[PDB]
Amino acid sequence: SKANVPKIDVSPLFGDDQAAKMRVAQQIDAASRDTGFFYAVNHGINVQRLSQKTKEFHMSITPEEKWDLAIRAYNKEHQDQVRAGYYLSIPGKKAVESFCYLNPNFTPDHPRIQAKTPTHEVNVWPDETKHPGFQDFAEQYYWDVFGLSSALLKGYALALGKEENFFARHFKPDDTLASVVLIRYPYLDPYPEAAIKTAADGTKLSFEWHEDVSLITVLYQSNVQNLQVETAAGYQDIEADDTGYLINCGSYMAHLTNNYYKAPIHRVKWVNAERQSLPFFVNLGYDSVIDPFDPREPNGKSDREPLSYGDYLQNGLVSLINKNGQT
Ligand SMILES: CC(C)[C@@H](NC(=O)[C@H](CS)NC(=O)CCC[C@H](N)C(=O)O)C(=O)O
Ligand SMILES: [Fe+3]
Repeated sequence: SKANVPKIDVSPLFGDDQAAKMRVAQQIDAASRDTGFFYAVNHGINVQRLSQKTKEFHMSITPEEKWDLAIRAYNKEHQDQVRAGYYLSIPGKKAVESFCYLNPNFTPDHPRIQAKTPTHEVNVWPDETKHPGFQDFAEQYYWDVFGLSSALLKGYALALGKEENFFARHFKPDDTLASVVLIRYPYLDPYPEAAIKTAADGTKLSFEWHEDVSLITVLYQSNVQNLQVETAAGYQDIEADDTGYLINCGSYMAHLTNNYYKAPIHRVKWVNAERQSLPFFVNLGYDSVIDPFDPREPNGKSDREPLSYGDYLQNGLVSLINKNGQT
């Protein structure tokens, strides 16, 4: 019934004790070849303050403000907002709602914003007088979770037999396509039946089976159990831990390693409870290309074609919406 999801102390990945880093890399390897999930602990981020500031924002924002920040799927006036902005709930039909923001260095003068390159957008923010300190807190949080994610990527590189900057050299403050999503899953009475899906095995869900669109995913959630992973023994429950970050690989890592580190298939159960789900999707730059390899082969060669991260991301975000629906 419960999935094997280990707790790994990732503090050595921030320092210079190389043998201690290798012992962390082995734990990452073992979890990646088993269920595909682990919890990162002793990460240094103040997650209680993150949860308090996010709750202050979700509970004070008003309908007027949501329409003013809405993405194109909800507001035809905002044609440049495909990824960044507010994703509304549909009272009586869709329960979840969220706020997505991208790299704070994507300003109006950034070269990729000037060129209108797909997947790059300038962030939108609420009024400062109505939400004092929110934008400054949220931009500082992007850089705090970016620093954690860079330490984790050093661990994945060592686990696969590569030098510690193998993935991190493609993950940079000036051009990362990474995103933060602040998701609110509400308590509702009565709960809308159209917002509850049912799986082939009978489980009630909020989001169906999928693989993630990311290199890795770095997730904080409230203490309410909800995720399941598909293993050889069927779907198993992932326990909650509101002091750590839940980590897993996305389908760009599976392509690069020839499915040695699989992107685990997972889904979200329906739970009638007020809770938070705050993912950071670790994406590389638009032109980043890592040549595919195969760790199970002596010469490390694979028969897969190289794919740029920008091409992967644009087609992956669309495929996920077509399969499981607009969020
Ligand atoms: C489990 C969490 C990761 C969360 N799921 C999600 O966030 C789901 C599935 S991984 N993710 C997505 O739909 C992709 C959001 C991408 C984002 N708009 C962006 O432009 O980069 C949830 O709580 O439902
Ligand atoms: Fe997911």
